[PDB]
Amino acid sequence: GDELTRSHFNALYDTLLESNLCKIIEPFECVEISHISKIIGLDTQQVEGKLSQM
Amino acid sequence: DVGGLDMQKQEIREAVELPLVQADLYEQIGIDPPRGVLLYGPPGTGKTMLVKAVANSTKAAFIRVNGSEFVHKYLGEGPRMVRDV
Amino acid sequence: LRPGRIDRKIEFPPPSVAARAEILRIHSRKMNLTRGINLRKVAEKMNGCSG
Amino acid sequence: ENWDDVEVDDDFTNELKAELDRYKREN
Amino acid sequence: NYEVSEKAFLLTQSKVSIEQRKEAAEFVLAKIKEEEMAPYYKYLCEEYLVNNGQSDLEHDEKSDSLNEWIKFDQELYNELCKKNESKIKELNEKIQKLEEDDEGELEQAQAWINLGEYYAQIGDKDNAEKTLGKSLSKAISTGAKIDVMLTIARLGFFYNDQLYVKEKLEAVNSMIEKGGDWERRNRYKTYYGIHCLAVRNFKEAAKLLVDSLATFTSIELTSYESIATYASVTGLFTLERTDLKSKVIDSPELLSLISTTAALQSISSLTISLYASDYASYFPYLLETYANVLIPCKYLNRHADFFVREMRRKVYAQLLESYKTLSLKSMASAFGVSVAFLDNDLGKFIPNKQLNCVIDRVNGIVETNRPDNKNAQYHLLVKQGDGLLTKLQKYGAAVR
Repeated sequence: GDELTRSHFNALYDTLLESNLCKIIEPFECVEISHISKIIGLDTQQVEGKLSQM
Repeated sequence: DVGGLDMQKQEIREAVELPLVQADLYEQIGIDPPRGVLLYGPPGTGKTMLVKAVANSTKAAFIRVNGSEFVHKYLGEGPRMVRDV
Repeated sequence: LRPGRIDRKIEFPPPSVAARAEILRIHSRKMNLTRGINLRKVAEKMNGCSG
Repeated sequence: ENWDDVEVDDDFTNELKAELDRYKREN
Repeated sequence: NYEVSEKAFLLTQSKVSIEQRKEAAEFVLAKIKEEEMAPYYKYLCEEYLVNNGQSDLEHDEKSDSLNEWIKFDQELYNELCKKNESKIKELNEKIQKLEEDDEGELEQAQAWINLGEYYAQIGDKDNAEKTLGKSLSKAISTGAKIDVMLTIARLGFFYNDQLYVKEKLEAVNSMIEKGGDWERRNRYKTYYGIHCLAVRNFKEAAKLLVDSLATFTSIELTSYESIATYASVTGLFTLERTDLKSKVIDSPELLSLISTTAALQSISSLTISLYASDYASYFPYLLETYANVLIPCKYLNRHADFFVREMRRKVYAQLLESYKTLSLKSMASAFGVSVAFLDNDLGKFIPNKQLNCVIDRVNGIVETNRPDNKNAQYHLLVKQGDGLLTKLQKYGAAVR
């Protein structure tokens, strides 16, 4: 309801997404990209774009 | 545990605790940090409260020597104990 | 006050806005500054200040 | 300086715009 | 005198936007007439020799410029000599009074300071340096000594002097004690950053240009938009992606430049496309920046297309770390790259070990090699160690 604090949670959308990927990468490498998108609930191209950003 | 001195506490922490941590901040702004800090005002009130807080917060080498402690019963011992500090 | 001791008496006027404008830039020349400030505007707010 | 610091390429200079043209046409 | 050297360089070689030569030629003709410099109107003949887009029409009919006559004549030369002889008469009248007075070392040096400005504004280079050396020794402090370097740097940027100007640049810096002096810091970091340009150091260029004290803007040599122009070009090499989001994109000095000067566009189109690592948008902004940035600037167009090869090398490394195996036609329909011309573009790096990309010519897929290892790092010590042992044997056998 507060527009001043709304800009912070909009920036946390990418921060918490990268933080959620830490729980996915817990079994180190050799994970399926399609299996990652099913857990986070995003498009394949959306996940591949965020993984290349980190 | 000591309130009301935050006005004079900020000036001491910047002239004492700050240069001991980051010494490159004064070189960038071009300001010579003072080599020490004195204290004035009516005796018997403060000057022991802010120094005690710095010694506990910094947790580093601290030397407390009384002003008249440098005087020794021997002549030449007086000046030798000053340089030793 | 009588002659024979002090042959020249110089009266120092107090600093002014135009006087402190050139003094402010000299002391600040030894430190970091910003070109976005104003020399005569900062000295304008100060009145009756010494060196 | 020498190697490609001077001679560089001297080719495909004005032909870079032709790469985007052939992509938007032959599509 | 920033527009004096800028418009004079636009008339040398311009392959894009020939209309700028008209505003450049009309400016240099009206500037010399309004100033006291005699020879800078004559230098237009020798400086433009053997250059594309000739600005001089006499025996050469190939001139493509809009104003084709720079020809030197005695009509304007005689008028400029009258202003030079009339001004030196007023200065010598004051200097003669100073020589008979000789009050302090400031008035004795001020006689040569007025000459140091006079000989610089009449078109003398070596004659002006002889006058600056006299005022340097007679200065009462470092305040009058740095003003001598300002005139040296003025004649050094026009004639491209990397020796006498660089030596006097560090002389004022060292002296006895440097300190936090604003004049010996702000001016040094800007001028020495300009000297790093021509030699392409890139080590101090990112720190002394992308990071500036405030605006600089002395207006005498270089301007505000010029410092921010080289900052976007030099900030793409030494500064990594960590500093691009701090001192480049989020820099407060570059936030107001978009709404001020829209003719640059090197802090937005180039920065956003590189930060997002999108080759589709990054490609068309290469030639748009190359035309309006590299060509008009004097310290850029000397190299030009070499920067295009280096700037494209940055985006190839951004995508290489984003995947292992990828088809060639995937980036063709997405990032808009030609498959037939992709092998020739990457052929200037991979064999030189500039990139780890490996393309399979059978199935048409690209792979990724090992970016770093212990073996490739020890190769730098081999060339550095063998190059050092040469001086030990050369200087060792020379002294005997």
